Amino acid sequence: MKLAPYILELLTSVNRTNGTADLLVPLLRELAKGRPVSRTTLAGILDWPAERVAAVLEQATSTEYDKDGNIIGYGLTLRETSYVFEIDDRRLYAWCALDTLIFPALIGRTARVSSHCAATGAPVSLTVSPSEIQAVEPAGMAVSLVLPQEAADVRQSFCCHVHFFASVPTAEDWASKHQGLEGLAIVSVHEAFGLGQEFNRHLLQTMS
Ligand SMILES: [Hg+2]
Repeated sequence: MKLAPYILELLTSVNRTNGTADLLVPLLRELAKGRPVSRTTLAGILDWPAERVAAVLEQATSTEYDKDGNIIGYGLTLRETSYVFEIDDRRLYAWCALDTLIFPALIGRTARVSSHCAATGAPVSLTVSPSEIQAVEPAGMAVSLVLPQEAADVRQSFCCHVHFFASVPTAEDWASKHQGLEGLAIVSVHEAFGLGQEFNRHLLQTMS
């Protein structure tokens, strides 16, 4: 239940260059409107030249673009994933279970989150607000964690192993067949949410 290593490594992998955190929050808030985000829109919000925005994103290897070259994915995405993340009347998606717990606080909006247990396929859902989770169904929902790798693409090294599960026992049974996953751990969705809070606290402190 010692979570500092996860926080530290996730911060290091997310914070590739200066301005990343300054860029990320407004980007998330724009994406949350459910439409592709142009680099010029970001430039305007931030008061940066579009050239600088381009510089930041260049380092964010996993960033998803549409056929128009607009941003459609950076943690929160318009491209379908296993993690549905709805704000108001807009269906968005997230790259992993932990993202769904972290983003509402950064966006400042409540999200309806839904997915399926990675071990059993059972539907899972909850409401995530910037301060708390509610309507956790099933109530014993769990999350898998692994240790992020600093220089690797965050999706292939972290996101793809961070799932929701129907319960802790179910997830632990699943985990027994997943050795070599560095720092693989099962926590309750509540502990994962608390992890997200500490992550956010450290991330926001690095903003201008
Ligand atoms: Hg993720």
